[PDB]
Amino acid sequence: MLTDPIADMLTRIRNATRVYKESTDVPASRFKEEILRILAREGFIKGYERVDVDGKPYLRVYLKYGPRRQGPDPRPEQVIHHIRRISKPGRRVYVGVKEIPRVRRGLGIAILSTSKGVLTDREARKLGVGGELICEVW
Amino acid sequence: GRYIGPVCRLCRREGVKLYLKGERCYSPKCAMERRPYPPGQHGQKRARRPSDYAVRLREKQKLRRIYGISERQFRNLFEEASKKKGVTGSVFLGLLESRLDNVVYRLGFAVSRRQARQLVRHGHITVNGRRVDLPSYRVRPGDEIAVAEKSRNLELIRQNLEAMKGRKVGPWLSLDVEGMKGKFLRLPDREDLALPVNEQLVIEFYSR
Amino acid sequence: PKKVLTGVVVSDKMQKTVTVLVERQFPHPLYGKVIKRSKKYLAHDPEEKYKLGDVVEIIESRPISKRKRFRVLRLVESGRMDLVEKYLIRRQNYQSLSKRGGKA
Amino acid sequence: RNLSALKRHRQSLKRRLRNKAKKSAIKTLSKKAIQLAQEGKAEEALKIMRKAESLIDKAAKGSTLHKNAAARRKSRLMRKVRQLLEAAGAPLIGGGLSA
Amino acid sequence: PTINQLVRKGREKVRKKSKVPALKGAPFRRGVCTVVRTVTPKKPNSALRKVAKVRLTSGYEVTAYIPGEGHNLQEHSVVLIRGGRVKDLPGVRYHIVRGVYDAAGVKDRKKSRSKYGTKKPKEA
Amino acid sequence: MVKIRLARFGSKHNPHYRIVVTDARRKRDGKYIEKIGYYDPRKTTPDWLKVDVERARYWLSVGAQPTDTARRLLRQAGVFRQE
RNA sequence: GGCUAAUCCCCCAUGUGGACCCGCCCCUUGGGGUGUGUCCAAAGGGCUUUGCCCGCUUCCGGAUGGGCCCGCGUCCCAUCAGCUAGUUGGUGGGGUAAUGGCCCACCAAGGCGACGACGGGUAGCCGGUCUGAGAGGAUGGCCGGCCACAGGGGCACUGAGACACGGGCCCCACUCCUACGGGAGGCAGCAGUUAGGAAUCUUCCGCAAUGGGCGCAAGCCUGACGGAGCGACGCCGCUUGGAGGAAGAAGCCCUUCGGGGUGUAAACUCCUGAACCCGGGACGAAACCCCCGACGAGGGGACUGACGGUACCGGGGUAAUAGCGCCGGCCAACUCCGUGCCAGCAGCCGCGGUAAUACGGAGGGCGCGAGCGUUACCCGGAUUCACUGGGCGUAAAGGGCGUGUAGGCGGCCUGGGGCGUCCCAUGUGAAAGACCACGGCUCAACCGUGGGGGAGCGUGGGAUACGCUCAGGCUAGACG
RNA sequence: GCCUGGAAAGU
RNA sequence: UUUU
Ligand SMILES: [Mg+2]
Ligand SMILES: [Mg+2]
Ligand SMILES: [Mg+2]
Ligand SMILES: [Mg+2]
Ligand SMILES: [Mg+2]
Ligand SMILES: [Mg+2]
Ligand SMILES: [Mg+2]
Ligand SMILES: [Mg+2]
Ligand SMILES: [Mg+2]
Ligand SMILES: [Mg+2]
Ligand SMILES: [Mg+2]
Ligand SMILES: [Mg+2]
Ligand SMILES: [Mg+2]
Ligand SMILES: [Mg+2]
Ligand SMILES: [Mg+2]
Ligand SMILES: [Mg+2]
Ligand SMILES: [Mg+2]
Ligand SMILES: [Mg+2]
Ligand SMILES: [Mg+2]
Ligand SMILES: [Mg+2]
Ligand SMILES: [Mg+2]
Ligand SMILES: [Mg+2]
Ligand SMILES: [Mg+2]
Ligand SMILES: [Mg+2]
Ligand SMILES: [Mg+2]
Ligand SMILES: [Mg+2]
Ligand SMILES: [Mg+2]
Ligand SMILES: [Mg+2]
Ligand SMILES: [Mg+2]
Ligand SMILES: [Mg+2]
Ligand SMILES: [Mg+2]
Ligand SMILES: [Mg+2]
Ligand SMILES: [Mg+2]
Ligand SMILES: [Mg+2]
Ligand SMILES: [Mg+2]
Ligand SMILES: [Mg+2]
Ligand SMILES: [Mg+2]
Ligand SMILES: [Mg+2]
Ligand SMILES: [Mg+2]
Ligand SMILES: [Mg+2]
Ligand SMILES: [Mg+2]
Ligand SMILES: [Mg+2]
Ligand SMILES: [Mg+2]
Ligand SMILES: [Mg+2]
Ligand SMILES: [Mg+2]
Ligand SMILES: [Zn+2]
Repeated sequence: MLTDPIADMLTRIRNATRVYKESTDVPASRFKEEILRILAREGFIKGYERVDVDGKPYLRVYLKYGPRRQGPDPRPEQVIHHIRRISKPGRRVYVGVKEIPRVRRGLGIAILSTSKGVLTDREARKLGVGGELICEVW
Repeated sequence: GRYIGPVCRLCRREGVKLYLKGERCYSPKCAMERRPYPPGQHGQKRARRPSDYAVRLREKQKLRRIYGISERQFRNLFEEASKKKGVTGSVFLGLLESRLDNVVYRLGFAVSRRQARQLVRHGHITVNGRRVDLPSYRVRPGDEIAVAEKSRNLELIRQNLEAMKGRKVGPWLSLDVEGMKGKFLRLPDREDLALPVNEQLVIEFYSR
Repeated sequence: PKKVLTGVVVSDKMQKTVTVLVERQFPHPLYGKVIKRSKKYLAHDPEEKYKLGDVVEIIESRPISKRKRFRVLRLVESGRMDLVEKYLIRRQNYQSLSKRGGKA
Repeated sequence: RNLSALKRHRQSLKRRLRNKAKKSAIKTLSKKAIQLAQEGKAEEALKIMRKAESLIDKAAKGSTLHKNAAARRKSRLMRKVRQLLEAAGAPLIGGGLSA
Repeated sequence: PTINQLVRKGREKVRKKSKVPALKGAPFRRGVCTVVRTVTPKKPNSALRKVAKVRLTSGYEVTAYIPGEGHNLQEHSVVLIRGGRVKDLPGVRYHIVRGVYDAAGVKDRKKSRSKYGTKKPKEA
Repeated sequence: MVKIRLARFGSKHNPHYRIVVTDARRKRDGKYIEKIGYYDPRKTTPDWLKVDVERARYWLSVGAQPTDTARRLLRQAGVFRQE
């Protein structure tokens, strides 16, 4: 069974990005969508859309990269470097606004799901309401 | 009893000038003036590339070896600076300068720091009026540092304070050579001093 | 104010009393994971009213006996073994795991 | 040695006795009060239940029985009296009870 | 380990074993002597070191080592243990305090003096 | 019987009390109910005796007898003056 | 055996009131009100004695202190896995201030345990304290809170309160008196002794201050406390001198026998002047009391300091303690001689068998300084028990394999509940400590004043994304 | 004493 | 044989 989808989705991404793929499907789930939504907004991905495969709902996720470098290994820089799951099943992690983290001394983001909704840290800090950390990303 | 002994020598061990004797350490005799090689037999022989530590240690001494203070006292001051606001390394200096014994020298009532220190344990100095015989005393900003209305008429003092006539004094300081008066204006900010030292090492030295 | 707990009625034998299993739940002090954990309270039921396997509210109360400081506030939900079962079985798991072993 | 305030002990026993006294009195009566109701002698049972009552409150006055201790005694007694007195009878002199 | 496992067993701490059962843990232990044998070094060392067997106050019979050039330790003298291993002689984990009781500190010792307990020589 | 007394807090040859409300049976410097002032026997500072009264008046309003010294200071701040 | 007073004990009265039984009403475990019945009070003393004072009696309430109960939290071993008969619950009863197998008679056959019962080990708990970047680890000494003990054990009396450190009774162990029958004891109060040990102080001064008991007060008691004394045991301040002074005495050391070193160090010149002496000399202490006003408010006056002839102020005034560790690398500081796997060093790696910067001595040099080294113990470094923050093909580490119990984990959609989770308000989180600012002692250590923070926990209200639960639905997992 | 770098043995 |  799919132990933890989210972990799974972030992984699917973590993976495809490394091989430098263009798109990358993922089993559809509101929440999963809600996450992506932020990724898109924060500018980590060329966005994404709903699709169908075998007849079941997936989420084409269009990946984003840098520009060809020079010299050895002309592989682009990953728009998305780091990107890990935090609160996994059997080890849920919860923070109260006062506890939300400084993802990458500023340059990163942290996706919290809150009673107000899924949202970036600063977003949270803004509405002032912590919740469940979901994934240091940067 | 802070050190006490072959001094114009530490000038030598540090390979630079600290001016411990005030005068003389100015004429053609501070030894560094022809004989800059440190003390001991192995003084003139070729030097060996020093260890990062080596340096660290040498620097702390140099600076602490100037104000002639105990590693103990010295340490507590730095530890105090660490604990405070502002570029710690600097602040340390501030505290260091506020040592009255220093100030009485900064205002040249005495030839050097040593001699200055003595004019204090002997009550010749004052702050806001009341007498004070504590070198370690820390002059606040706005205190007047004069001489003993009684002790004023001293050779050593007249001699020194007189030779201070028309002499320029530190910017964070000022004085009136007339009545032996003086005054602490502001904590000399890093730039104000010309200490031959990279105190940013004294910082490093106290870590390891 | 007087504490209040909820749980099922795992034991009935005692006359005028009921064992009330009360599952607590929380975050591990050091490792995080919310470990579930529990405790059995003997509620004082004066009319042998409540039956086995009924969720109830338990109220903190002035002593009825040694090992008995609670009265049954009210009935939350009626009937529902399973919970009792899980309980009865665990009591069974204990079987002989000492010289021979439990059973399965 | 000699810590002159041994007097307290000295005093202590002197009291112990005055106390022990008052109680024993209350008990023997209390018991008595019962056998009378127990059997059935109402007017008589009451009469004593009464003395008993007094004897008690009396004790309550000093550092003897004191407090609700007095009170318990009373209730516990006026209790059964009225009880065993239930198997016929009826407050013949309605001593201390009411109805 | 999984957290769940960590929750079930946690982490075993670590009982650090002593290395000087002078017992009572105290700084020093008083003793008396027995032997005053000599001992052969091990590994790549050769010599003869002043060793001593000692019946302690802690009801122990450990072997203590004697430092310094020469000594005066009898065979019924009250020495003082201070514990200190000795690479060369496996088995000797404690040193003596040359300078107390019947230790009569080393004689004619100029340098390291406080160690070897010897009062300061006068310069007439 | 609760009282209003003084509690030692200075150092050697250095005193400093606290005008405090406690229960007679406590140590002198032990746990009290409420601090309600402090007294400096040597007026080392331009201020050697604060007290407050709305409070003092309170404990007085209920038991809490005060040490004679307590009262002395305690009064010097007009805890009683009702002209 | 006899006499006798009282605020000692008792009976009768008055009953604001209050206690108890029965009934009733409001409340809701035994709270509040009410009716009949019953039951229950008291102490007197003083003077400025015809009114004031200290005091007594009964009831309601305030304040302070305390008992009992419950949720959560609190070390090691599973080479401790089953434990239990007052044991678990019931009814009646005893008992207490009061709930309760607290104790009893009877009836029931329960109660606890792997979420670790039971057994063994070890241990007062906490505020805090040391360490740490933090998370943590270690610790619980001084000071403050609670607990427990008073030669060992058991018991209760008297009291508002005790099962009572300087009260009582018995059994025990030990010491002393003993006319041998029977008795007297109990420093874990201050000080002091002896033993044990590596190790731990004066048979001190005083009640003046703070606090406490009794007393109307005067006052008495107060080894509590306030001070002194001995110990560098710790922390902080200070002295052993300042300025000058040869291209450089001597002695010691090294040498390419030119010289180089100790060294501006000394000698010596001049200045200041710790010690030590002489005079003055303290705050801490103004209340209780007394007089005026009424013994209130307010005012006046008097008495009273152990530390002390001390601190501090002025005068005079002498150049007047320096020691300890290390110098192969880690680690800052090198040369001669002695010695030859010896004597020895040593934290680790290691040095010594004839040129040793590692042994010992001297010169010199580094470090620190009335201190410096050593031993021991704790945290650190050590992501070396890894939650933050680790691993398991060959380095230590995958169970010989499966089946499956408990447990952990659990796909997509909608709605409800709101346990988890998050937000607001409020209560709590004593003082001291810690942190910041300011202030008092000449500085500091020390102290004072004020401020800010604080996890967790309770109450009220809210949010519903995620987790949980209930209810419906789906087919991509699984199964047929 | 001899030899070995120096030892142990051997001489 | 042992040791640099
Ligand atoms: Mg008496
Ligand atoms: Mg060797
Ligand atoms: Mg040595
Ligand atoms: Mg008679
Ligand atoms: Mg009476
Ligand atoms: Mg009457
Ligand atoms: Mg113990
Ligand atoms: Mg760490
Ligand atoms: Mg006992
Ligand atoms: Mg009493
Ligand atoms: Mg009693
Ligand atoms: Mg007791
Ligand atoms: Mg005693
Ligand atoms: Mg004693
Ligand atoms: Mg001894
Ligand atoms: Mg008094
Ligand atoms: Mg004292
Ligand atoms: Mg000089
Ligand atoms: Mg005064
Ligand atoms: Mg008096
Ligand atoms: Mg007056
Ligand atoms: Mg070096
Ligand atoms: Mg040699
Ligand atoms: Mg060495
Ligand atoms: Mg040497
Ligand atoms: Mg010192
Ligand atoms: Mg660690
Ligand atoms: Mg280890
Ligand atoms: Mg881990
Ligand atoms: Mg590893
Ligand atoms: Mg292997
Ligand atoms: Mg295998
Ligand atoms: Mg294997
Ligand atoms: Mg789910
Ligand atoms: Mg589940
Ligand atoms: Mg909730
Ligand atoms: Mg709070
Ligand atoms: Mg506090
Ligand atoms: Mg404070
Ligand atoms: Mg100040
Ligand atoms: Mg809702
Ligand atoms: Mg379903
Ligand atoms: Mg040989
Ligand atoms: Mg071989
Ligand atoms: Mg060898
Ligand atoms: Zn110089």
